[PDB]
Amino acid sequence: TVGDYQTVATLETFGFLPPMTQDEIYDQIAYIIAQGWSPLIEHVHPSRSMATYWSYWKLPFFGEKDLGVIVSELEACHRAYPDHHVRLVGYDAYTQSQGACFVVFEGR
Amino acid sequence: TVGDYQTVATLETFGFLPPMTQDEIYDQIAYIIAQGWSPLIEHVHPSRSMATYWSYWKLPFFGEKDLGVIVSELEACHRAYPDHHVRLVGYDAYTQSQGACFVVFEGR
Amino acid sequence: EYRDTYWTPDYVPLDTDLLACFKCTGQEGVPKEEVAAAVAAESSTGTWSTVWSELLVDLDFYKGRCYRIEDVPGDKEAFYAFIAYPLDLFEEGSVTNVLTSLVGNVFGFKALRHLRLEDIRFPMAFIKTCPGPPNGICVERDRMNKYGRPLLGCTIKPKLGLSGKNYGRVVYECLRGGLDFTKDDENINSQPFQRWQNRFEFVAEAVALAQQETGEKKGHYLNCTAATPEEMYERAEFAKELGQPIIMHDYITGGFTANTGLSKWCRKNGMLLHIHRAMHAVIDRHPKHGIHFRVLAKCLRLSGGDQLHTGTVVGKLEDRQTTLGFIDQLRESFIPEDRSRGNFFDQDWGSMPGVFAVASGGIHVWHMPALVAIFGDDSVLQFGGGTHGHPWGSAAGAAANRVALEACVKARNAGREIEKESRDILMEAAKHSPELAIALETWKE
Amino acid sequence: EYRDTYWTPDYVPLDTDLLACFKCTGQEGVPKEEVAAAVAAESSTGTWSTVWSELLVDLDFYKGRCYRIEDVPGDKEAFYAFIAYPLDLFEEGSVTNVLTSLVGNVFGFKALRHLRLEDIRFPMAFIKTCPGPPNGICVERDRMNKYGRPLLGCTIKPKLGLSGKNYGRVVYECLRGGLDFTKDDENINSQPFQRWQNRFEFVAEAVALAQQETGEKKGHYLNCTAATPEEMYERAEFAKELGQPIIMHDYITGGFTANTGLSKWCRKNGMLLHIHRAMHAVIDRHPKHGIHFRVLAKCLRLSGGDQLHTGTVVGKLEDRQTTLGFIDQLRESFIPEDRSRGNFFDQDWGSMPGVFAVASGGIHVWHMPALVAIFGDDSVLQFGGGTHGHPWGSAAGAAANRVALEACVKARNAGREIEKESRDILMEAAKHSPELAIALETWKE
Amino acid sequence: EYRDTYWTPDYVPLDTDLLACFKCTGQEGVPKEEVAAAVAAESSTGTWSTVWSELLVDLDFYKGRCYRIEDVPGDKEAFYAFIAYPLDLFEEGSVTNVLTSLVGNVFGFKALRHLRLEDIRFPMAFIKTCPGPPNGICVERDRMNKYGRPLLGCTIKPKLGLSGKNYGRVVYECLRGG
Amino acid sequence: YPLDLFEEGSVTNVLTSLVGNVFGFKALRHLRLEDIRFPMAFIKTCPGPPNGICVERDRMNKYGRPLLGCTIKPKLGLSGKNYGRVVYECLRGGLDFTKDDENINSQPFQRWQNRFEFVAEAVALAQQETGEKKGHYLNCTAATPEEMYERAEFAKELGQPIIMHDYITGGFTANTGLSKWCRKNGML
Amino acid sequence: LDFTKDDENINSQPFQRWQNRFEFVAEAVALAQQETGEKKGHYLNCTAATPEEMYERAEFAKELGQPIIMHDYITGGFTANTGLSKWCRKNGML
Ligand SMILES: O=C(O)[C@@](O)(COP(=O)(O)O)[C@H](O)[C@H](O)COP(=O)(O)O
Ligand SMILES: O=C(O)[C@@](O)(COP(=O)(O)O)[C@H](O)[C@H](O)COP(=O)(O)O
Ligand SMILES: [Mg+2]
Ligand SMILES: [Mg+2]
Repeated sequence: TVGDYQTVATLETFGFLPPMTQDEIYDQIAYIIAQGWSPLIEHVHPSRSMATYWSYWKLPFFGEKDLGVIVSELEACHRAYPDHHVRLVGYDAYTQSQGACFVVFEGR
Repeated sequence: TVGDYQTVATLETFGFLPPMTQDEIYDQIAYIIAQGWSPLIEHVHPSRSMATYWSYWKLPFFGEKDLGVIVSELEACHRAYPDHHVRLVGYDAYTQSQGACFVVFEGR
Repeated sequence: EYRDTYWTPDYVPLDTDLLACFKCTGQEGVPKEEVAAAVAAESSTGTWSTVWSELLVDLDFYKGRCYRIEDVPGDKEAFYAFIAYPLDLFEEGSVTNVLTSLVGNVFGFKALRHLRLEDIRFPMAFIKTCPGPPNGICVERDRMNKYGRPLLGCTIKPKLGLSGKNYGRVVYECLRGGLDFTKDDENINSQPFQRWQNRFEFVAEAVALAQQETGEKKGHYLNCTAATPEEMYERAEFAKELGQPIIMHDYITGGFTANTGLSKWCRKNGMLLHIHRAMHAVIDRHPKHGIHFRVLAKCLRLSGGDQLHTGTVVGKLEDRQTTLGFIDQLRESFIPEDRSRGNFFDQDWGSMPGVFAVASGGIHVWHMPALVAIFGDDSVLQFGGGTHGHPWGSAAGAAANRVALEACVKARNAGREIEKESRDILMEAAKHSPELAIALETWKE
Repeated sequence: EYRDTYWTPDYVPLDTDLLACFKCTGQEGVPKEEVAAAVAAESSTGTWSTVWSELLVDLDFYKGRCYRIEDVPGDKEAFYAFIAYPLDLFEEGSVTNVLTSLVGNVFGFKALRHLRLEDIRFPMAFIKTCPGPPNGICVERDRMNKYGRPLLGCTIKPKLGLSGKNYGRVVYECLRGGLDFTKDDENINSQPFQRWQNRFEFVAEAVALAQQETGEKKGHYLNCTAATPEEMYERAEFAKELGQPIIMHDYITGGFTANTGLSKWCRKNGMLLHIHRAMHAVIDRHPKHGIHFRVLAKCLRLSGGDQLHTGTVVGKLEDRQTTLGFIDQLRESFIPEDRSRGNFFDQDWGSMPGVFAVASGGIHVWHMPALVAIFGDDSVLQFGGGTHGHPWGSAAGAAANRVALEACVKARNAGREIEKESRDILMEAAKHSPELAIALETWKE
Repeated sequence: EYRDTYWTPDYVPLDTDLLACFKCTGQEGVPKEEVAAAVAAESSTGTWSTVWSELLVDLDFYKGRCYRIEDVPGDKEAFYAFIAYPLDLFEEGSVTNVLTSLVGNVFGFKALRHLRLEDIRFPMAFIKTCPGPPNGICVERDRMNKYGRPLLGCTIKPKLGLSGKNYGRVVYECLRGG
Repeated sequence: YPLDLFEEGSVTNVLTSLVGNVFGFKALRHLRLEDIRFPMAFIKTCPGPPNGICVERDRMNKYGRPLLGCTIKPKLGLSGKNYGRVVYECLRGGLDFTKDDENINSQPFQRWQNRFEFVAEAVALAQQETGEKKGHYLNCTAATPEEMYERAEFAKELGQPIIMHDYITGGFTANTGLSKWCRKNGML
Repeated sequence: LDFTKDDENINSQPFQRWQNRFEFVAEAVALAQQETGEKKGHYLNCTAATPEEMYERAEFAKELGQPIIMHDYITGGFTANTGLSKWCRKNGML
């Protein structure tokens, strides 16, 4: 029906766009590393999705300059938790903030 | 001695100038009447000089257009009270204020 | 969206409307009706866009309309746009809201190269919701017992440096010599070299010791401008506890929100309020941009304050007709419409008290007959160096102005021409005062 | 009295001084050293007169001095006057005092035809006394959980007319469709057609019912500008009791005194503060008179507020170098000196948090790649009719901007040129959203 | 002291005045202009006496004046007296003051056998100082969500006797039923 | 009527019950409440006069004769200072009370903090010249009860002995709240 | 002399409570200020066990019209010393 817009539940960033291709994850990870940030993986049960602290996996990749490891550490968190959201974060140590924060896997 | 200025006790208006001549009282009274104000005479003991209400004499000259009566009603208040200040006032009925207020006789 | 839905030439403003005058000139080529219509729109509803929501409302009721176009005399590309606003657009007794609505946005709008708010007609329904002066002219003269003549003031100098005790030393000398007010300068707040509880307490002694020696009531406007409103009320309540009659505030830099909160604190506590118009020349000075000071005087009379700086006297701010125009509006209760004094509207204030007109900045003894002929009796005259600049000190300096003022009054009453016989109203006064006789030799002539 | 006692070409400013830049041109014939010296004097001690009292003080210590004269490039009669002020002249943590001193009087002084305050260097000793932003950029993103992208807003229209319940009806539709903020217009205070306790309560329901349906945190800046400071705090405390995260205030019309009292109320109560720069074009717009908006942005970062309007986007306020100049100063912690962006001084803020740069006024869907390339991520984008003006409503309108924003980000990260490939960053996004696919047809192109 | 200093047939009330209507009939024989003038006086300045103090004031400004006399239809000895009052006589946002001034004293005055306050015109300058309804019609319907129909109520009975718990018993039954 | 029908120390309740409704009832053409007998069990719950006759004569020291008063005129027009001018003249000539007229509340031409303060000087300057205690009933009728108490507390702080109120137009609820404020503060 | 001192030990001992010492000193100071014609003082010890108690003694001493007080900053702590030091600026005490 047009035009009847239905409110949809989203995560936050990149939520209105379709799920990312493997090649898109490559370029977002490469951008995160090229800014000098630290990657960090999280996950929750989709019901606890509004908790203030998700769950780590396993420790932030401090000083990692290779994106071929993070694309394999993302299938590990997903296979270990096939009903969890899998978030990707980019830690900024000088500002104490996050330069990136987008869900990669949505939770089967 | 110059220049050693001594603080002097004054009344308020026209206090820094010498005492007025009879001819000066004429012109101030004529100005008071020509504005449409009501003349009013007061007096106090020079010690009670900072009271908020002096003492009338006798009733305000409502609608008096003759200044030859007020110059004779000023010697009466003075002769009756030869140790009092004798003030001259000009009542404004539309503003509820005073358009004039100066001591005429200083108190023998 | 092309307007001329805001150009109503047939409309007759209600008695509850809020009128406004704008001196405007827009882009080259566009007709005047369109460009004044854009001023009507951008200061009220700022529309029409195309939304579903703008049809949930009767927007022909809240729209502001421009009912008259007139031509500026002496200029061709400019015009006068008179615009009417419904009384519902504004909050009651809020002057912060009436300016935020009017001048909040239209000045940035792109089609106008020049726009100046010249005047505003407030309706009697709006005036009665505002606090107004805490006391007024006639109540101040009652509380201080000063009748028949203008009041006199001085501003203590040096502005920067004096301790709390030397300050009170100089305050004591000007008061004991003939003046009845002294002023804190606008800068004096609570600097490291002179905290405010030390200045407030030593002034309270200089005022109370000169009031008893002269036998007249005296005062000093203590500056209660602060960084927070909790701090401002604290200084106000210190000053009232010390038994002081009057304080001071800066309304343009401290804001109308603070000025109105202070103005209504003064009515419950019976204090007087003196207002300083700091940073006025940033807005008001240039003849084609910003607001006229007239409009900021009306908003001040509506918000509060019993005295307001009008200045500026070297030898005066200069035309005189423009100044006498908004002195009327600060003092009178009904002001007709006169274009020479730049009153575009008939303004009725009903029973709201007036505000003292303070003249300031660089007066000397030969300026008295021109400042008594121009300003009248409901004025304050405040010199900075006129008192202090006398060869014999600050008490002999005040004693020379108080003699020259009372000689100019008593010559105005007796029918003489003060602004025309000024030299014999003064040289015949110096025959009976050696303090003025030497002041006339310095500031010659 | 002839000055050049304020023209010190050999002086080297301390690290505790407060520097200032003035773009000036004086009367014809007088040399530049004299006329800049007059600006040095009239903004500090305003002297020398000849008084007995001005010798009770060491006035060579409190004097303001002009240490550099430079020529404006592209103009001949104008010049740049750099003037240094001792730290003792000002009150600590008071921005109302720093402007009252500087721009309080010099603008009326007669020898200058044109004078513009361009910049001010604040010293680190002064910065640490001021409150600053109640939260800042990095704390706001923490409390709201919004990372990696700019925030989005809308201003509810019609400004004039909607009841408390229809207002919340339109607030609910824009929030539930993709935005995360809505705005009270500057006019909305407490008008007869919509009192503030009725607007505050029905918005609190539209915000709380859209936060739960989307699963994201949402807000609405409620306007707590009032006529008194007692009234302003009352609205702030109503809004906090309703559980709301953010409010709004007008600092130029409500004054810095009120703005600083509100800014420190927000720190003890954990609220966010959004600032609207109403009546800025009255002062800031004309290129030779008044203050630059840069200086009023520094004073705002010092007084408080976490977001500040910078506008104005049709298609932008326009040069871009001047705008990017004081966006640096609102956000960065150390800003070098660059004349192209009009920074005359090296300004260090130490550890004081930044302020969000709000772009506003007339954005539409084709402006996203130019407003993401220019402003970056620590920006808010606020349309008035960009959301509401969509053929299918206010929720389908918000859903089209949120899709076009997240398509421009994810193309900036991946190394593409957003402001240069804008049409394929958008047409390839409309292939996966019929809400944007129809928005691109309307606001063509 | 004979009045007809309060009978101004030529006056045109301002938009800030507070008008009033009185249905009156006075003693037998006295003309209507005098007796309506007495109502004008006794509800404002109640004068003139003869005092020194009553000349310290411009009393032609605070006086209330009667600008129109009209005849009651269906009665002969009665008339309608329309009287105008300056806005300065009243306190702002005070309705206790507007009645204390108007009906405070004139009803006891002896020359009138019958006097009835029928109407009052309040000016917009006075209305804006008063608080008014705390909510109103359109805000009550919003807060309660009741649209398109009149509301319904009941008054609990017996008025005298029920405990706090039996009261709530009967309140619960009327509400749960419609 | 049984004593249980009424609230204790409430006169607003005793009239609301009695004359609240019967006057509209249709079968009666004429009805007039002539008298009421109150029982001693009800009288003792009410506040009563804050002072009374014998306590007022004590506090003012006036014995053996009736008291004398005057009502200041013109009612409409006088400033706060001219008011006190006329108050001072009647007191200094032989009376012991003056009265605010019922209309005088806080009109534009004479606010109440200006009338209250200049009367306080006319009363205090005539009390010392005659050597007798003098007073002026200041009208503390207002539009709100918060405003009424504010005027009462201004008048007590100025050292004044007596005030005034309009009970039929201001209501028994306000009149009883003021009447019990006068007992804790010792005012008439 | 122009000052006298409370010893550091004098707080509020059983043999001499502090409201009794504060009040009789206020008379010895006020009766010597008038006889000599010079301003005189006595540092009253407002060191206590709690900060609520310290402020109470400070406000008693100011109400008695006294110009100066005393405190022990090493044993009473800098937290208490700074709270007292800023109470003295709003109240004009030494
Ligand atoms: O420029 C002058 O003429 C004065 O210094 C007076 O000089 P004299 O002392 O020689 O008379 C003015 O008073 C000040 O400029 C400003 O006035 P104020 O400081 O009073 O506000
Ligand atoms: O002029 C325009 O283009 C708009 O009306 C949008 O039109 P559409 O609705 O047709 O897109 C602008 O949004 C407003 O002028 C100001 O913006 P805002 O009201 O958002 O502050
Ligand atoms: Mg001059
Ligand atoms: Mg655009």
